[PDB]
Amino acid sequence: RPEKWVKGVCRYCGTGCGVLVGVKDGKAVAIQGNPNNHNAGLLCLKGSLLIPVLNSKERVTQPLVRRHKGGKLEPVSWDEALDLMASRFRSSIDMYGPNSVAWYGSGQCLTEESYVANKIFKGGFGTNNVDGNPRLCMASAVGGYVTSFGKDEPMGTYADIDQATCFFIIGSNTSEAHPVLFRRIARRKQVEPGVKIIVADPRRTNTSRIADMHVAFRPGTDLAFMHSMAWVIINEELDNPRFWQRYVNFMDAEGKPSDFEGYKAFLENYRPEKVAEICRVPVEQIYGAARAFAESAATMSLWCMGINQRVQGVFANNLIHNLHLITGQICRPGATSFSLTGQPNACGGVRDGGALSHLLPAGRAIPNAKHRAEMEKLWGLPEGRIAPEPGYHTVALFEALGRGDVKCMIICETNPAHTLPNLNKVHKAMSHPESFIVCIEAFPDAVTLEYADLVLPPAFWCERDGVYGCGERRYSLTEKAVDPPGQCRPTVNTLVEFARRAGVDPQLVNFRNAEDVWNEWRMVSKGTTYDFWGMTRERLRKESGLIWPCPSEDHPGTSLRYVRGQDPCVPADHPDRFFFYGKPDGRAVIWMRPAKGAAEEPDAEYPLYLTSMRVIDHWHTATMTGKVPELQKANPIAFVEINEEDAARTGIKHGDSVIVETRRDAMELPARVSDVCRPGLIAVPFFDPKKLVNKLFLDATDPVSREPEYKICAARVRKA
Ligand SMILES: Nc1nc2c(c(=O)[nH]1)N[C@H]1C(S)=C(S)[C@@H](COP(=O)(O)OP(=O)(O)OC[C@H]3O[C@@H](n4cnc5c(=O)[nH]c(N)nc54)[C@H](O)[C@@H]3O)O[C@H]1N2
Ligand SMILES: Nc1nc2c(c(=O)[nH]1)N[C@H]1C(S)=C(S)[C@@H](COP(=O)(O)OP(=O)(O)OC[C@H]3O[C@@H](n4cnc5c(=O)[nH]c(N)nc54)[C@H](O)[C@@H]3O)O[C@H]1N2
Ligand code: SF4
Ligand SMILES: [Mo]
Repeated sequence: RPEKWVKGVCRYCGTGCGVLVGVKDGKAVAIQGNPNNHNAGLLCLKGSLLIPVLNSKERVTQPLVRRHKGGKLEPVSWDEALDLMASRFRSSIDMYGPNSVAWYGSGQCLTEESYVANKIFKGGFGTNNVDGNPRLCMASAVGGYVTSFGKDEPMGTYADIDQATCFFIIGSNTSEAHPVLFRRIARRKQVEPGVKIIVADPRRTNTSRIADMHVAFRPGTDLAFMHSMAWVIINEELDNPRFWQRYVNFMDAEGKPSDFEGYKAFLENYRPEKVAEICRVPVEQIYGAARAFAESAATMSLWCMGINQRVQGVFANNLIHNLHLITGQICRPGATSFSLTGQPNACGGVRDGGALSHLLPAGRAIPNAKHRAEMEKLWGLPEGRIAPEPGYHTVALFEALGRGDVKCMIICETNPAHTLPNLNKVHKAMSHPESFIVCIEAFPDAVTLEYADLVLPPAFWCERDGVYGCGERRYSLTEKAVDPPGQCRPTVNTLVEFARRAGVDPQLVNFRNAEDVWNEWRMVSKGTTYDFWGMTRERLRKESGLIWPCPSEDHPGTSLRYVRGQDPCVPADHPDRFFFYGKPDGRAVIWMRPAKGAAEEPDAEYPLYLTSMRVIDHWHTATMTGKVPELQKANPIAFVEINEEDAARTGIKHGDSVIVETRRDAMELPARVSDVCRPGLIAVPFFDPKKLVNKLFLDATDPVSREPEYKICAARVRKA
């Protein structure tokens, strides 16, 4: 049994379960749920089996160098490693200017690592080449929220699940991707059997088995589906005029102001009978979906990659918001429009802290001259040091690296050789013989390390302290539970030593530890609509998370954003009960987004939709969950899901080896034949480093958020 229990957060999903880590003689021996965090002491199996990961010996414990392109990683000292790193970076800026260097990070870094990296790069080096994996994930949700509400992140919280009466769950396999969360939704329907659940997803997954209605639409036709719901809502007088006349503005197909009648006329392009043919669904599912959504006392939408990993991701996020805006199912307990975040710290670390190429900390933006002044002042910089132009977004970043525009790059806590789309093209880029790539990486089996020129050994997870901000705006702290192995070091300290050594002004990285950097970041937030000044380390050790806005030490935090008398940002004497203060007139915005499709659509030559998905037993590239023997008893290897009736008609039997082929590559997989995939669709997981499916996917990006469309491309299938 454990001697003591150290409070933290699950290293996995954006559910952000609180965790308590039992240790004895400086060794983690047991894990349980934080009874006081939102998850109430529960953890899925992945969480429950984190100790063998934490305890694994197959770990990167010394710095390593690759002397030459295509050589072996050999041991180097931290001292030699650091000097190398700083000299290359500095020399590169010296020769070619700061846009020759870049940071590529992740919503798995602690908020403090991403904050310090973001600062070193944007303020130290003078480049906005800071990006990271949430570009590939949540950037559509950010676009959707900013264009609809004028501020990022949901206005609701997980606690809204306990109070919803209808759940519209689209582009989300909640059961496999947010298991504790899916249980809270399951529990809700079980408490109140009257609750309706609508699961919209081209696949039929476990998630749908608690659903009253499963809408298995044709990939890429969900926009049309959601306009059509709106048509049914307005047509049957189920909308909420008192809400929308006061709190909403309308924008037409061209983004010019419009009105309710324009909305009405625009929708006439999206009648149920027409849209049912397009979506390939019975028409009664549209009426069904729209009525459930609108007649329910409280409606909550939840969505994830099926909506965001899409050239039309921003628009699809807008369409989900339109449903809530036209009904006023929002700013109310149980009624809210709630984007699910995948990673544990995409929200806290990358979106809120602004660690993307076009962003600045705490809701500020690169193009915005006043915002840069705000930051030069806060970071004590000279005037005009923050570059006025966005850096490379992710796909354009690795394209930059391929042309040699970006010469030096740090990849931190991500596996881009495994997880970027269009891998053959990326791999060529990562092989630029004149590039210098530094991987900060814990597990030696990450495929990306095959490209590293230098590899640094980080402290993993609760081998050091730091903050995670999950999908519901909870900031939760993880304390230090064990010493890291070998020569592993907290990345926070690594970054500082890196910046001092590369000539960055040391006023800029004046941090001994994560506590220091958290205190400055509290300051940078103060008086913005993200203010978490009230979240001192003292409170975060005592509490199992606080939810922002949280502007002072006696503030409990905020459940409902935009609501008078619940969100400190809304003036007590604001004339009305709601205030979408992210728009200049306090009104949220319904957008008339034309419904299109995928960037690569099926045709005679490639007749099938290919999609890619999450599996419950493996987390992403499986460098962690793959260390846990019991997590292989279901899914050891990649497979392709094929539809029963597509299989019948083309002679494919279950278990059979087939080639899946797209324009970009071809690859053999055992076929798992069923009704999971609707007809015309095939699906693949991406956990297998021996089957790198991103070789198959195209690269095409939403033009506004620059998210890739991993969810749809055109494939064909053939018996091997
Ligand atoms: N076990 C496990 N859990 C995880 C993760 C993990 O790796 N493993 N990773 C975390 C992260 S970072 C993320 S981003 C989340 C992802 O969580 P999810 O987005 O919930 O999981 P996905 O399987 O990527 O996609 C969800 C569904 O979107 C569907 N979809 C495909 N095409 C379309 C379409 O045209 N429209 C719509 N509406 N839907 C479509 C797919 O069929 C898929 O079933 O999971 C998080 N949690
Ligand atoms: N085809 C397809 N591809 C996708 C998606 C999809 O739906 N389809 N989903 C996308 C989405 S939403 C996401 S979030 C991305 C995720 O893609 P990635 O972030 O590339 O996947 P992970 O396996 O989480 O990589 C995390 C890495 O961090 C390393 N690591 C763990 N702990 C530490 C630490 O303390 N320090 C350091 N330095 N490293 C550490 C792990 O060993 C691992 O190599 O994948 C994207 N890729
Ligand atoms: S649902 Fe996510 S945060 Fe909760 S224990 Fe499971 S993997 Fe971890
Ligand atoms: Mo993600």
